[PDB]
Amino acid sequence: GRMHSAGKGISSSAIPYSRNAPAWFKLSSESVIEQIVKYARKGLTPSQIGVLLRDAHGVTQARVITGNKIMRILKSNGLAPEIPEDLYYLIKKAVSVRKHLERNRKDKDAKFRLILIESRIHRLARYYRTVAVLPPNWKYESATASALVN
Amino acid sequence: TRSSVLADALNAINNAEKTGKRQVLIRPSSKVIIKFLQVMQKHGYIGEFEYIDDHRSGKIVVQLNGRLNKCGVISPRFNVKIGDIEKWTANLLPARQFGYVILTTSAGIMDHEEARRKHVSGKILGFVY
Amino acid sequence: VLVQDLLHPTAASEARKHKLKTLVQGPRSYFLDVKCPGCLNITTVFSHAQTAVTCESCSTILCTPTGGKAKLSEGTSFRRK
Amino acid sequence: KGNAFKHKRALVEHIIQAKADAQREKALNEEAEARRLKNRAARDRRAQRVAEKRDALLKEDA
Amino acid sequence: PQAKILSQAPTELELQVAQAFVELENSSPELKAELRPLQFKSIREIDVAGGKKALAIFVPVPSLAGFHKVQTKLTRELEKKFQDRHVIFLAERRILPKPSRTSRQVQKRPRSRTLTAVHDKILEDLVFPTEIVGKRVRYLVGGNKIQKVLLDSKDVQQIDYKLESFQAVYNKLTGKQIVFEIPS
RNA sequence: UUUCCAACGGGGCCUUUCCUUC
Ligand SMILES: [Mg+2]
Ligand SMILES: [Mg+2]
Ligand SMILES: [Mg+2]
Ligand SMILES: [Mg+2]
Ligand SMILES: [Mg+2]
Ligand SMILES: [Mg+2]
Ligand SMILES: [Mg+2]
Ligand SMILES: [Zn+2]
Repeated sequence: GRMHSAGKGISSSAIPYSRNAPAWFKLSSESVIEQIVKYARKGLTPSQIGVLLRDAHGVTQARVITGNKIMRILKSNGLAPEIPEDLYYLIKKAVSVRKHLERNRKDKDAKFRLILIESRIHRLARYYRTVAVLPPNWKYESATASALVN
Repeated sequence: TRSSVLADALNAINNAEKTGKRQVLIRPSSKVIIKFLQVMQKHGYIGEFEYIDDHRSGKIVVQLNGRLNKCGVISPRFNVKIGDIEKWTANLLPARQFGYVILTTSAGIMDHEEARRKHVSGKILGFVY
Repeated sequence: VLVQDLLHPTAASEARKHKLKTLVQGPRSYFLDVKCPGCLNITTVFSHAQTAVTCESCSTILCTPTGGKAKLSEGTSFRRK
Repeated sequence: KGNAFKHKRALVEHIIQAKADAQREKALNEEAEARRLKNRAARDRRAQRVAEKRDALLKEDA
Repeated sequence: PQAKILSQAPTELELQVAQAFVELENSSPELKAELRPLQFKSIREIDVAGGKKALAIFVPVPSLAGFHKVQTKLTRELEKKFQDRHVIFLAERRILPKPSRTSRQVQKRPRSRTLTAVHDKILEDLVFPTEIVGKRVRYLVGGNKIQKVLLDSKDVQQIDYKLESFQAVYNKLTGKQIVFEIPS
């Protein structure tokens, strides 16, 4: 566990055995799919959507109430971003990492950290390349990635 | 990361009997875990095991008795040509008279005697005695 | 120890274990319905907050986040379900 | 300004073939976007007649 | 409105119950018009613990959405209006085969068309709005298999008597034994 | 030698079931 450090720490969400229900939940497939699409037009990521909707509204999970995961919804309604949002925060970080090495080159730990992050990015992409969510030949690079995330 | 789960069971098995326990909680099980334990409980080396359903891959509680010296798993599943079943029994089994090498053949998971009668061959899986 | 019923473990001991370490795992967080008597209808909230929740109309508060369960702000009521 | 153009004749033939792969790129992105848009009719039409026959084999048996 | 709701030519019970719906139909606005859109394909009759044979109604399964909205009120009038009978609502599902080697490629297969997923919707249909909160399977030292299907809490009254019919109902469909249980 | 007896394999049927196709 934890490829990129030594921590073995187990943490995660515990899914309820209940694949239907709350049943104290009312609403409807129409109600959330509209709450979903109305946030995803506001700029929110499929993670912050199920995040905000879980605490502010009742949504335990949007896959029990609606038959599809918060990403497949954004896709069929045409909100699906160019790059996955995991892969996006990675590239977004490496940018804020590399930006800091350019301003201070005397930090080697950073130079280390930048290696780990980039090592992750390139391997994630390589998967997304295999099942064709990214174009075969899609690659990360330091020049185009600063622009790519912004 | 977990590699052969068949072995992560037969291990929690071989650590219950020696420690003297009458039962164990094995995880995740499998189609093949079930069919190992089935050829096992069939010759009596264990009692009844009960598939519990987590919503993911499963657990099992196996009630075992006393009679099982070792139930082993052969990690590379070697190709056994039906001359070589003899040599697989002659190696890891305590005698000719009992004990069972359990392989996989096209005809499904079974012990090497039910192989010798049905006359099919295949990839070895493990053994029990 | 040396024989026990694993299939049918005590709910006393089962309630103490970790949420991954129960027989079939289940979450230990809950949901609740909160009131601010100024507003006549309730919002459903998640026991563990993160995002600091507000009710339907007015801008007030409900809870504030921490590591664990949401800390509800001052005079409030919570039914659980 | 770099090399890879050996003379006029090549530079043209490059340009010749660059506008040809920019059309095959345009024509395929218009025609397969005609495949998507116009199968969205056959979804709204076949979802209509199960919503039109939904009130039709309801109302007419009254 | 007699054989319309039948959705098939035969037979007798399918008529009787088809007649039974229409006797529950004209009660005017909320006791009809939400009961009319529903239909059923067929009915089968099989035995039960109470000596009262079971009446199992098949459903095309778009339609389990509305039937579930009624159900309890309906199966209360069906077991009353047709009594000495146990009335349950099953949904007809496809069950596609697992392709063989020598077999030639067909359209792929969804997993909800799979023999095992189907029998796991059968147990989900035979029981109703209580829930299924867990499962187990004992493999008896005889080599037998017996499925312990655990149920929930509230409203559970409605199937209380219906326990030993589902086991039989499901054993006429499948070839596998069922038992139930509740919390402690 | 059939009948009885169990035993061990083989094959084929029905159950929502390609074993391609006229
Ligand atoms: Mg770990
Ligand atoms: Mg590592
Ligand atoms: Mg964490
Ligand atoms: Mg495997
Ligand atoms: Mg183990
Ligand atoms: Mg399993
Ligand atoms: Mg023991
Ligand atoms: Zn408020």
